[PDB]
Amino acid sequence: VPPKIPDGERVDFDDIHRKRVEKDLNELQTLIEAHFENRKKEEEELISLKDRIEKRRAERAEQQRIRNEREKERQNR
Amino acid sequence: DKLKEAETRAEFAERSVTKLEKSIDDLEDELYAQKLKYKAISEELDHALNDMTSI
Amino acid sequence: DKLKEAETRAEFAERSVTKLEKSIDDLEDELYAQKLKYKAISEELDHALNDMTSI
Repeated sequence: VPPKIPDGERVDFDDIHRKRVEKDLNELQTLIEAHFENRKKEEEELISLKDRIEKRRAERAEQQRIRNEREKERQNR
Repeated sequence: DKLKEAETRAEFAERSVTKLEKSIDDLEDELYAQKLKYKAISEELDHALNDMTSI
Repeated sequence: DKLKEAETRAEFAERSVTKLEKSIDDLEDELYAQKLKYKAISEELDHALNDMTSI
């Protein structure tokens, strides 16, 4: 015989609605908030840190220019 | 006698640091500019998303 | 004598060269990671545009 489904009572089509209710709204909110928090945390902090890097490398590179000048005064005698 | 040999050693070595310095500067500026590009394109989208959030 | 003024700078050069190589390598790695992230953002936007494209 085919699989004789045993005699129960119910149910269906409430589960699909239940599954959709969470995803459509709460998942949307938490996902968009995760996007926002990730953007805010990463982009601004790292761009500020990298402009800090740019100014520090400017300082170090100018210091090395001065080192080159003094080295070519003490060397080219 | 290590005099001339070590002098050549220093002569070859010290220029390499300067060779790497300019490359580091160029690549750091490239990375920083690209990160700026991403953040510029990302802020508009995230702001529209904040507008998108429940109208 | 004349050897020490050369040995000092010679050893000055080695660690500096290694540190510069490490820094440029790590910066390049960060740059490539950011490039992949940027391409991914473009991919997400373009996939949205291509999927919706009016229905």
